[PDB]
Amino acid sequence: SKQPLLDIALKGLKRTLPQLEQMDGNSLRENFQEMASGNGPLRSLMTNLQNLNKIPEAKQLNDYVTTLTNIQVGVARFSQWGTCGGEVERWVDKASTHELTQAVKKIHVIAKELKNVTAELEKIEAGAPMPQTMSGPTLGLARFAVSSIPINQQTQVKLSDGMPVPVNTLTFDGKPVALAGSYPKNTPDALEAHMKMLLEKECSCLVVLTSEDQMQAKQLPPYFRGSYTFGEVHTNSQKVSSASQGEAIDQYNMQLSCGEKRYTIPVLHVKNWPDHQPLPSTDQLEYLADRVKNKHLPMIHCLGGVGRTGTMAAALVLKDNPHSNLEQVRADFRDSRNNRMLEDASQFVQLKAMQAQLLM
Amino acid sequence: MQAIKCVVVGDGAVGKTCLLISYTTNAFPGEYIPTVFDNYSANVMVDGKPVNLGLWDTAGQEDYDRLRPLSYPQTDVSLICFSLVSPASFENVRAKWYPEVRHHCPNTPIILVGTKLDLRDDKDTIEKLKEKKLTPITYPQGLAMAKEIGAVKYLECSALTQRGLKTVFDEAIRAVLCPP
Ligand SMILES: Nc1nc2c(ncn2[C@@H]2O[C@H](COP(=O)(O)OP(=O)(O)O)[C@@H](O)[C@H]2O)c(=O)[nH]1
Ligand SMILES: [Mg+2]
Repeated sequence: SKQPLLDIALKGLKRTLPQLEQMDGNSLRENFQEMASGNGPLRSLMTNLQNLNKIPEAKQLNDYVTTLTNIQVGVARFSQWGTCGGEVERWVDKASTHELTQAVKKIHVIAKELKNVTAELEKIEAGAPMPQTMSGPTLGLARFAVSSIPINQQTQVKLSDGMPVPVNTLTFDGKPVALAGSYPKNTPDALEAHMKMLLEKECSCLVVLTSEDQMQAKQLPPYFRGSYTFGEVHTNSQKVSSASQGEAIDQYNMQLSCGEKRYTIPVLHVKNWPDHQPLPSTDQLEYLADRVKNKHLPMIHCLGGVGRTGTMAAALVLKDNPHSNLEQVRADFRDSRNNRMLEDASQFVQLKAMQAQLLM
Repeated sequence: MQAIKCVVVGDGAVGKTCLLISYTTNAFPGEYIPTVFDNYSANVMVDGKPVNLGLWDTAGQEDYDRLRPLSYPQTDVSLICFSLVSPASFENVRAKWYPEVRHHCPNTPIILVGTKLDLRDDKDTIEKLKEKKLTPITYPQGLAMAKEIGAVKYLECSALTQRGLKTVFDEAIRAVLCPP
């Protein structure tokens, strides 16, 4: 029976999903009850996903689904949009066009993301090894595809409304060290989620490792400079540090606000750390660590969120326990985000040099 | 004390699960949980006879047509349900559910249940149907469908107000332990 309900789910998503992708607010307000009852796409889709809750072997895939169906869409979890006569129906009836439209967009992106489940089911239709790993969701917000930059779903960061962002909490020898992620995607929604995380997590600070040159050739948004407003969040950051040339480090002061809430956070922008390379001197890495040092963890990112970012975090560990096994650190970090953490050899060399100097 | 197996079927969303939970726990569901398949239990005394009642929840969607039948073996009595405020769920009683149940449960008793009694006289619900040129199913109509398919009884109820709930199951048991 596990194999047949697996096939009920595959054929069901293949045709239900493209339907949710074509939803429009007006056509929906007028037909929600039908879609959420009998053989309609919304109810039928939620039922098919329940199939995986009956198969203990699909544990990984089930945790993934559960996360998606618990995301808030109106004033309820997405899963409550599969039924009639309850909270969603009451809400939809009196929702304003503006409210209805934002809800419709969430359904579009969640529908699309749910095609990754279709893909796993098709693999099982051929060589059927029940996967024991599933990257967490990206909902159109990640800069890189998960096939190139995977995301550990157990340690992925989640906003208070259920929304997962492309960032992981790194840990070593049993304790968390910092929040690591890739350079934010140039999108209102991608940028809003980012800022939102900084204050909800109350990060001690924000560290940025990409040079001006790279932010150029790749066109990476300088959101930590002026002032902007994404969704319902606005940012005010002013440069506090020195003159012009020799931009070892530029320090800023950031004030964030989401509704009636505010939060202040210092920003450190490193400017002479080339991609795929170490810093100019061991002393510099050692000093940067003390600076950063001076819930409540630092948030760090380069471009991919795996190389330079890994190195920076490991240096924080060394400061407090200089005898720390760097081989163990790399292993624990990889188990916290993905297997590319600290993939550049030359940077691992600089770290061991910082260790040695420090014990001196 | 004896045991009795009862199976519950009908179109998706007519309230099968809400009906079962209200009756066994005395509380309406706090949230919506899609049903693939499930089992519930209850201990009741009816007409002086102690009975342990076995209840089987099913999936009404049509892509489950080949899986649902695995629940029918050894059934003592079946409940075919349709929502008093959804005429299409009512038409499918004769076009699908009656034919499927009689085929797998050659000859055990069927009870026809009209659900969501509390919405039949509800203005907001009535005006909604009015648009699609529709109207609620009346008691006379339900009784008429019951005779057309051979059901031993026609009963209406509400999971939300709990009115008529106890009676459905007392009568389900009664039809099984019934004298000639
Ligand atoms: N007013 C009202 N709503 C009901 C009643 N029963 C179920 N509902 C609603 O209709 C939906 C479908 O019920 P459910 O038990 O999941 O249907 P099933 O698909 O046949 O299991 C629920 O989400 C409830 O909000 C009822 O007796 N009165
Ligand atoms: Mg159900």
